[PDB]
Amino acid sequence: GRGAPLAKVIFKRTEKYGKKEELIIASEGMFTGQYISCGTKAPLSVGNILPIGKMPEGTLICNLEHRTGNRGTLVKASGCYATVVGQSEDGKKTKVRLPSGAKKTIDAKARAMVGVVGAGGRIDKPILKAGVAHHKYRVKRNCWPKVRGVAMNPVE
Amino acid sequence: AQRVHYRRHNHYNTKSNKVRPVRTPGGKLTIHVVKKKAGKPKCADCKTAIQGVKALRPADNYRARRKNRTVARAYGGSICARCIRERIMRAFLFEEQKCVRQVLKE
Amino acid sequence: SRRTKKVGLTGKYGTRYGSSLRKQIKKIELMQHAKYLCTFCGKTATKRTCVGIWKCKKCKRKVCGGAWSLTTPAAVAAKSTIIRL
Amino acid sequence: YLKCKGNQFKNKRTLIEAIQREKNETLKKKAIADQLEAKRLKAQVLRNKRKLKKDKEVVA
Amino acid sequence: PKQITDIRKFLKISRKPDTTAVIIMKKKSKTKKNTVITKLKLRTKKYLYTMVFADRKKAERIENSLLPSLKRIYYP
RNA sequence: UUAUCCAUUUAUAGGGAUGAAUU
RNA sequence: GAGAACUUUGAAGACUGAAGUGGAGAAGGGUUUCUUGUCAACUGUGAUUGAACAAGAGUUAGCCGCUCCUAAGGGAUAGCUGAAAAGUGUUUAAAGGGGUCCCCGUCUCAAAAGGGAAACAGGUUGAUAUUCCUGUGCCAAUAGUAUUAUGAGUUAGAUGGUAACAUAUAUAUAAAUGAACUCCUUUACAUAGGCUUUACACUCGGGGUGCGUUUUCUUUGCACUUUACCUUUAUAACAAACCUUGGAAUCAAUUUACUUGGAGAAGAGGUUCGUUGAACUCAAUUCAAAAAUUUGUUUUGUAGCAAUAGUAAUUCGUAAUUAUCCGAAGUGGUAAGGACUAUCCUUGAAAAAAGGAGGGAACGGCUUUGUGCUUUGCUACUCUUAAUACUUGUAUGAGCGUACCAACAACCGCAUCAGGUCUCCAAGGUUAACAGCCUCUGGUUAAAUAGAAAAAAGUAGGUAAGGGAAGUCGGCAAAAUAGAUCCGUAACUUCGGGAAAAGGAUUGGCUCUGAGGACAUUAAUGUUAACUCAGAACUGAAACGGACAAGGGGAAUCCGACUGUUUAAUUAAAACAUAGCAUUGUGAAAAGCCACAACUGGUAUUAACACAAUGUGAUUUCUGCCCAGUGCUUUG
RNA sequence: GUCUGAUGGAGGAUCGAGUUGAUACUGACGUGCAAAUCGUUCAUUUCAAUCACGUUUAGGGGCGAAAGACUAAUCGAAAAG
Ligand SMILES: [Mg+2]
Ligand SMILES: [Mg+2]
Ligand SMILES: [Mg+2]
Ligand SMILES: [Mg+2]
Ligand SMILES: [Mg+2]
Ligand SMILES: [Mg+2]
Ligand SMILES: [Mg+2]
Ligand SMILES: [Mg+2]
Ligand SMILES: [Mg+2]
Ligand SMILES: [Mg+2]
Ligand SMILES: [Mg+2]
Ligand SMILES: [Mg+2]
Ligand SMILES: [Mg+2]
Ligand SMILES: [Mg+2]
Ligand SMILES: [Mg+2]
Ligand SMILES: [Mg+2]
Ligand SMILES: [Mg+2]
Ligand SMILES: [Mg+2]
Ligand SMILES: [Mg+2]
Ligand SMILES: [Mg+2]
Ligand SMILES: [Mg+2]
Ligand SMILES: [Mg+2]
Ligand SMILES: [Mg+2]
Ligand SMILES: [Mg+2]
Ligand SMILES: [Mg+2]
Ligand SMILES: [Mg+2]
Ligand SMILES: [Mg+2]
Ligand SMILES: [Mg+2]
Ligand SMILES: [Mg+2]
Ligand SMILES: [Mg+2]
Ligand SMILES: [Mg+2]
Ligand SMILES: [Mg+2]
Ligand SMILES: [Mg+2]
Ligand SMILES: [Mg+2]
Ligand SMILES: [Mg+2]
Ligand SMILES: [Mg+2]
Ligand SMILES: [Mg+2]
Ligand SMILES: [Mg+2]
Ligand SMILES: [Mg+2]
Ligand SMILES: [Mg+2]
Ligand SMILES: [Zn+2]
Ligand SMILES: [Zn+2]
Repeated sequence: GRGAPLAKVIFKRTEKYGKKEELIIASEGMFTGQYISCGTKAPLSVGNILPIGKMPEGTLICNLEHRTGNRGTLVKASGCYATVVGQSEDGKKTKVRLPSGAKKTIDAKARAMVGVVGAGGRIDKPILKAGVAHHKYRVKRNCWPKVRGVAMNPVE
Repeated sequence: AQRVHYRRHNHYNTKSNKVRPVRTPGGKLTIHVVKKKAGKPKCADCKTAIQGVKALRPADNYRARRKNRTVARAYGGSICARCIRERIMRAFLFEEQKCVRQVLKE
Repeated sequence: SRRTKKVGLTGKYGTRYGSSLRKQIKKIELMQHAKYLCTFCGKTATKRTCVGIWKCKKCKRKVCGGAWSLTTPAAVAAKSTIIRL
Repeated sequence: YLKCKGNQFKNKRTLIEAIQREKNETLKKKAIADQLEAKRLKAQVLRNKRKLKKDKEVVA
Repeated sequence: PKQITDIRKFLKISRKPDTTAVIIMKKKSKTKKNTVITKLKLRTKKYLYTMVFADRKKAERIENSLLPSLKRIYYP
């Protein structure tokens, strides 16, 4: 149902012997066989997951938490990114610019991924056929086709 | 020409109900149901077929000979030879690199 | 011989949908169906498998890219910025 | 092989004739070239040995 | 059903506890006159064992030299 | 901040400096 | 038989025509099934018939199914709401269960087309059959103690190959140690296009056997000539992947198309899987050619099953013999597998269950003091398959379905109603054709009636001199055209079309000529196919896609861009939808839109390239002026 | 950069049996074979395609490519008491 692709990434259990699985929205540039590093001290590189309070101004981020520990809610659709615009002088606060253009202040300990969401540019191809849109919404929900209001009776 | 009919319970043309005609000594045509093909077992790293083992449905695998399910190396019928060669090289060479990097501190 | 003067690839759409829409389709599908350089193995054998996945026919590495091309300028610029620093 | 894939011969007989023609021509041309180069290489041994023969007299 | 070609192995089976009968089939060959082809079959608990004899004299010698507690069956 | 409300988890370390990893 | 157009038998003339009133199942029916009897009523005419009426019978499973698994989903538990009735279903349950004390962790139902231990042939009844009979196989299970036998291992766990990998053949390839913990594989997956292989099907020419025609002709026309599961079936042969040597531009290999290579190509030699299931002298036999393995054959075998069964014939008395069952090829209808290429803003289930590997816990037999840390002591010990005695509750295979119809009178429509109703098999001729027409196997010749006569009028058809829409609101109805091959095709156009535009010529039969392959001996010689395509001469009451089958065309105007959808039973359209264009709301568990009595929910497995609410309706070219009125919205 | 021949097999491409429907005769029938059938003619067949079984939505409510259509011969508000 989703436009963007998903990465399947394997971490090694630290409190027991074993391996564990995660599914994560992938940023444009990731490849199979790559190592990514997540944490408050990870370096600044595409694909790593860092707290937003350790990123310089201008960095493009995605897959962001609007609260710490949230596990990511904001920048998720294909081709979308945000921008770090300002840092508080006493820490504790970070300012970003959301894809819609709004500006929003977040706790400076929240996490995000470096880079932009993959598969960007998919609203530039004309759909061009009714059947293509029949196949598009066939895997989303029952919202198509649409009859307009002026073509009905007053009861409804 | 002689014409045939299903002999078992299933009377539809599904994947588990495929059909083969055969001539009997009495002189008539009859139908026998055919087993499904089985996928080949695959390498745990590169998802390629494992050489030296048979492809059986698990019921037939359960009652098969011991030697027909394995190969004699360090990872047997689970990882192919190329992958094992690379694994051994990575292990030894990276241990050497760590060893030389450590003593480099002084 | 040359079988077509203008439409080239979009000759499968016949006379439908209007000429400018077919022109935009042609521009997009030239990019979508091309072959790209695999920087890992050196051969030019990378082709799209789904709306955001690209796979090399030789070494079989999978790369996440754009929708109609392997790379997009907005990601190229951000990556170059970070590498410069 | 590439000629046959490109629809130059409609038959087996025509292909046999065409290959015989090409083979005879490429044989004749090479036969000429080798006799020419064999003539050329012969003149050098005089050109090489007269050199040192003159050098043994005028120079040393 | 299984086939045996080695007469020593055929004789070993003939003396085992759960061998219950022998079958003697006599048949004329098809290519020519009389070659009285003979087949000897042993009935064990699990399989029949068939050996094919092209020589009538050898077959005749082998069958009477069998243990006298095996029931005998003649189809032709 | 203790009433009240929300979030995450296996409620798993008090604050700073494309191999293997368990008895 | 009291009584036969519609009961039975024989002979005729015909139909169905494999897309069958032919065979086999599901839903629904429930004894309509079988044998015997029989006619008050019914079987819209008759009736001795019958699915009517009466009396008795008939359905046999370890291997066909259910039963087990999970799906879209249903019902419950804890808690929370509500007077309850009821609504929700982890939302803070000491949840239950499983691996020996610790771990894991709600329960239960939902598929007779999805996943899934295991069987074949012949015979047999009035009525059942992969279920009964005969013969030959397979799967699952099988406790403790001993005793014998089979085989392997150290005198605490075996070998070969440079490698890819290989090895247990005992009645039976049964044994190659391996605890906690951890990772992976099978089950397991879409559509389109062509190429290739095997089996079933159909056909041609030889041999044998029986039958038919025979005024004339016909070395003639027809029928039969068979072979199952199972033995890891052994081997042979093919697409593919991989290994060893080798070291590539004058690039090469190669497919219908493709596609590959210093990340190691061609050439040469090997390993494995899949397909398939006696192929290849395959196996057993020495006539022989070096042994501490080579040849044509001495010769057999349908490889075992297997001829003892089946089929087609000829004889012998009121149950027996005998003979055959074998040589070489074509066509491509159906099914499955293989290696590939292409398409998606579409990427095409899960679980019971089974397998593989990493790691290295534990480890003589004996009987002994001390207590698992001792010993003095001897050398058989550990696994593995099979059989037999004894001890134990009685130590192999549970329960349910199975007759018959499936529409033609057994189902639904008030009925023995021209309606409706889901799957599988599929011969010959003519043909592009599973179309139309005729035929062989199988089925039938019956329909709420029959005989005679034959005018008006009707209904379903056919033909018509001369004219050719003058008829009528209106060319409504009918007629004319049609298959292939060879020529020739305008305006306009979004350059793709229009287009089968419009138009023109040909087509039978018979006798000939020419062109398209393979194989093995030497540019010569022979052996052999299979359907197509060109040309010529003759011929006939000028006919030839001879029946069947099968577009009328042109010049313009209006509407909708196109494929698609709609008022079941008076309206199929210019109506709805659609891609494209524009506007509006919303940065989230204190948000937008919507459900609910309350508790709580949907979008949401979501996050502005997103979700929600409207209008217009492809492309091209455009989209002017008005904020006074009514709405909506912003500041205090 | 442009011309000619072959190969190749795209498309909500074309014709057309079956299947799925219902344009015309304003044909038959209209005490019907039938409370919607019969005959000829017509539309549709690779996709917004067709069919079966299972399952979800219940009355001032549901479902609707929209006709006030359909919800068991009953719908501008079903059936039973
Ligand atoms: Mg309306
Ligand atoms: Mg093996
Ligand atoms: Mg009657
Ligand atoms: Mg007829
Ligand atoms: Mg007929
Ligand atoms: Mg037909
Ligand atoms: Mg009866
Ligand atoms: Mg009777
Ligand atoms: Mg009567
Ligand atoms: Mg009765
Ligand atoms: Mg079964
Ligand atoms: Mg469920
Ligand atoms: Mg169940
Ligand atoms: Mg099933
Ligand atoms: Mg019967
Ligand atoms: Mg056989
Ligand atoms: Mg039965
Ligand atoms: Mg039956
Ligand atoms: Mg009724
Ligand atoms: Mg009827
Ligand atoms: Mg009738
Ligand atoms: Mg009349
Ligand atoms: Mg006439
Ligand atoms: Mg006239
Ligand atoms: Mg007039
Ligand atoms: Mg008039
Ligand atoms: Mg007309
Ligand atoms: Mg025109
Ligand atoms: Mg229209
Ligand atoms: Mg239409
Ligand atoms: Mg109507
Ligand atoms: Mg109508
Ligand atoms: Mg409209
Ligand atoms: Mg729209
Ligand atoms: Mg318009
Ligand atoms: Mg105003
Ligand atoms: Mg079409
Ligand atoms: Mg009609
Ligand atoms: Mg009428
Ligand atoms: Mg109205
Ligand atoms: Zn591998
Ligand atoms: Zn690559």
